[PDB]
Amino acid sequence: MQRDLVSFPLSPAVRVKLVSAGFQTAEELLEVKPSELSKEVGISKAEALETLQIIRREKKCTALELLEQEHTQGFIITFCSALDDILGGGVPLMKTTEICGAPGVGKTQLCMQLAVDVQIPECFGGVAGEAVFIDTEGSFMVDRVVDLATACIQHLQLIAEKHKGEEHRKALEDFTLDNILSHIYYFRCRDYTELLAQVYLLPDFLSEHSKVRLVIVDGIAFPFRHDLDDLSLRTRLLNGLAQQMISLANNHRLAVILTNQMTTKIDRNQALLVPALGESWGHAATIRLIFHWDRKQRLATLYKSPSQKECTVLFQIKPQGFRDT
Amino acid sequence: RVGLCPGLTEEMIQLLRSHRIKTVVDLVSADLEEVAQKCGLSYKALVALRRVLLAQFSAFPVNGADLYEELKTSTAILSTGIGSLDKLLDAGLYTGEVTEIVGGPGSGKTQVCLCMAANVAHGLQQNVLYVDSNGGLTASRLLQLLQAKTQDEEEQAEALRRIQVVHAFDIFQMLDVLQELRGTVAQQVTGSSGTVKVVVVDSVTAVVSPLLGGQQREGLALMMQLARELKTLARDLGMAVVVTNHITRDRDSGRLKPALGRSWSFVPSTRILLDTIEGAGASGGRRMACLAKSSRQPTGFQEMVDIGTWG
Amino acid sequence: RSSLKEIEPNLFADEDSPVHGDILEFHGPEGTGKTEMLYHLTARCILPKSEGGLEVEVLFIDTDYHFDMLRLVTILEHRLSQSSEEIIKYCLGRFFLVYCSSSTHLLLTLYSLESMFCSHPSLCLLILDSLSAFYWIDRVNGGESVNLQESTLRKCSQCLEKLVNDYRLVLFATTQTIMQKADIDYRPYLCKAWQQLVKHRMFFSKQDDSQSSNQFSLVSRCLKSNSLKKHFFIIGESGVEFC
Ligand SMILES: Nc1ncnc2c1ncn2[C@@H]1O[C@H](COP(=O)(O)OP(=O)(O)OP(=O)(O)O)[C@@H](O)[C@H]1O
Ligand SMILES: Nc1ncnc2c1ncn2[C@@H]1O[C@H](COP(=O)(O)OP(=O)(O)OP(=O)(O)O)[C@@H](O)[C@H]1O
Ligand SMILES: Nc1ncnc2c1ncn2[C@@H]1O[C@H](COP(=O)(O)OP(=O)(O)O)[C@@H](O)[C@H]1O
Ligand SMILES: [Mg+2]
Ligand SMILES: [Mg+2]
Ligand SMILES: [Mg+2]
Repeated sequence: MQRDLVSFPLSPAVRVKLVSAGFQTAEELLEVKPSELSKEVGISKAEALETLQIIRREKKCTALELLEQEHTQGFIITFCSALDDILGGGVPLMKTTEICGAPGVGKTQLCMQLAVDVQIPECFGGVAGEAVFIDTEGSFMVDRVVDLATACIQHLQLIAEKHKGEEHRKALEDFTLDNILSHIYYFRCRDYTELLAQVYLLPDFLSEHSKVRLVIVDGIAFPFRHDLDDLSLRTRLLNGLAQQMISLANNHRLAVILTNQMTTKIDRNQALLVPALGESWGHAATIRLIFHWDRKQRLATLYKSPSQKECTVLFQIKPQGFRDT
Repeated sequence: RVGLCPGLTEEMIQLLRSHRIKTVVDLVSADLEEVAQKCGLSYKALVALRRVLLAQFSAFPVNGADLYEELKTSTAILSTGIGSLDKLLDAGLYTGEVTEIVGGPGSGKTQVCLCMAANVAHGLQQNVLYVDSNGGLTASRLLQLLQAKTQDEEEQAEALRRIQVVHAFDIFQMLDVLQELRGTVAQQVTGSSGTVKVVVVDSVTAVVSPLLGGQQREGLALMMQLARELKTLARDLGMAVVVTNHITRDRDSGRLKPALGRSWSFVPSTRILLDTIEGAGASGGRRMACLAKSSRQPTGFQEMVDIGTWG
Repeated sequence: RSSLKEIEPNLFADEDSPVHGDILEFHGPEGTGKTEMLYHLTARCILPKSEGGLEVEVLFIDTDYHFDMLRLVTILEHRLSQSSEEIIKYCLGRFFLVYCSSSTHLLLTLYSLESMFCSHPSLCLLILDSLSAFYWIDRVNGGESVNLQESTLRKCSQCLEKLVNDYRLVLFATTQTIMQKADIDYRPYLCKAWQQLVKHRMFFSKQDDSQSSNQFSLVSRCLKSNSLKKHFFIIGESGVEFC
């Protein structure tokens, strides 16, 4: 029944003033006039109003409703059947997904493919949403996106022609290149301060645009791996960013995609490739995927997942984009 | 203040404020004869007032045999649904204490918590509250776990309806949720079908790590407040509290230790450490269990668990 | 009426005068046998005289909510030659437990316990567990002024010293190692009055090597004579056993 003042987000000065005055429990100030509170404590009336508003600020969902919501919300297909099968159907919403790999392995291609695929009409099993792309490396080329969108449009047209329905034609009436290109929002961040500022501004942007279903941040290692010698500050910023991203994904029913880099771990006179940014960063994401070359093929490994089992599949990059075999 | 306890009037309160008496401790930490000379109040009323105030605002002791008999029929042991862990934990974990599970990424803390929640919701048919702070809870995994224990659809739905899900992504939301649960349980004493028996906090580290660092001290105070809330929930209401923590290696010694620091090291009453079996022989499911801390068993015993066989 | 040597001839091999008020202190990291030592002292103190006890009552104050009645009952039944429920009930009839939730709560509990202490004459031992349970919250609540970070601890220390002086009791306290210092590791951080109230000091440690554990180190340091002693002991199903 008793709530302590320490658990409330107050400034240290007003809190220590209240403690020194003699107030210990939250309910003790619920029956004190703000003018008398200001007189006895010594704070201003604005401070009393603010603290009274703050103190009076702090539903019931079961696993069945959560399961129903999970079934209603779809997945984002990657046009790679093996990856979808090992992921459980595709990239899940309300979860944070991370992709790691060596340079030139295909992370940006996957990001572009997901940005295109998030807009597939629900008649074909898609989600019919929009995407937000945040670029911290300048590797976003519009021509590649145009190629991927054209390939996806051709694939859907062929499927609709084979099925020979009526709903499919109506759905594909508005699935043109112009709409696909116009439903992708682009941001460019040239520093980690800019990245933090954009991530801060994200919630209002998503409130304005309620049809967004995917948020991509292509590159978090680059802004944080140069000209940053205080590693404690780096870890604090990374933890805050991860918490903000998972909160955003849960609150707005999105899918968050992050791309990382690989570094070399030197032990027993042997070199192994491991994800960068330390060990504590491994707990941040919900699903972790690792891309690597074996001999000449590209492999995708489900390194971590709370719902599926570790596996390994084969993929390749075509002129049409992310594919299989 | 008026209404705090009987026998207090506003005139007396203002008169006491006139002579530098403000709070209960100030009135109690005083003298009867010394104080009753600056203003000359009623002599024998002050001692009665202090006795009343001590009666309301002080805890009382209990004889050993009484609470021995009470806890004889009150403490319960809840099986985790895994035989090896039950044997390691001596047939399960007791209510009225805090349990902690530590390990690196992919150790299996979420899997253990999910198996416990499913077993308690189905095997014992009691309510479970799940607090999630990193998005690691999925209903599909719970359904898969339940499908290995029963085949009745209505039974599965009834079991699923007994698990409550709460999302908290910062420390203040978690504290508010815990205080709301405390108030709800306090108001729900008369009822017996619906009271929560097990509380799971998916990750306490995910909400305390951003507050730790620099030369400040607010993070330590907030995490101590969280620990006090968890201890109150576990002990006062006779519940079972399970939390998970991250693992860290000491730089100066190269020894694995729990995160959140030495101050947090004192909080749990029982700790379990999970690990991977040297890579080889642990390609999946095969995990290494240990008893890092306990109060009823010697420390160091090791067992074997398999996540793949639980589903 | 109370003799310190009889309480523990192993650790207290030097103190033989009839105790009429003393303050002791335990210190160390987590999982080093402080609470097991407290359990052993309580078992030695509450057992019947026929089985090798002291037949006097014990008061316990719990602050970190880490008391386990099952362990105490198991230790009592293992130390007894014959196990019977009624004898366990008689033994536990002279044991009391109190819970405190905050510094003010503990202060008022101390301000209230003298009624029982005058009521019950057979009390001879007093235990306070986790005296450093509320340090960070008090420090943060006190701002930058040191005197505002120390008032409640000052009042509690004054009340404790008054009680132990008045009623001729023995106090056992426990603190936690929270901060290091830039072979004994000890960085004092408590109230000045509490620091000056201590008479004996004991440090706890655990063997780093995993020889199935079963080895704990204790360093006894008495400020009266500056005598440093090292003790070795083991903990089993029957309690603690000195090597
Ligand atoms: N259905 C399943 N069948 C087999 N193994 C599974 C299944 N679901 C999950 N796993 C295993 O669970 C492991 C991850 O466990 P879990 O999600 O409990 O980790 P964690 O310790 O909570 O991690 P984090 O610190 O990232 O939150 C995976 O490596 C995978 O092998
Ligand atoms: N039945 C038993 N047999 C052997 N050892 C036991 C038994 N029960 C408990 N222990 C030992 O007790 C130790 C913990 O002791 P204890 O609970 O007194 O710790 P502590 O030093 O008071 O720490 P903290 O105050 O942080 O809990 C464990 O390391 C464990 O090996
Ligand atoms: N238009 C295209 N047609 C065929 N293959 C391409 C085309 N564009 C890029 N690729 C291949 O896809 C890969 C892209 O990798 P990239 O997305 O840069 O990975 P990363 O961002 O991790 O370096 C390159 O190795 C390249 O060979
Ligand atoms: Mg790239
Ligand atoms: Mg997890
Ligand atoms: Mg202990």
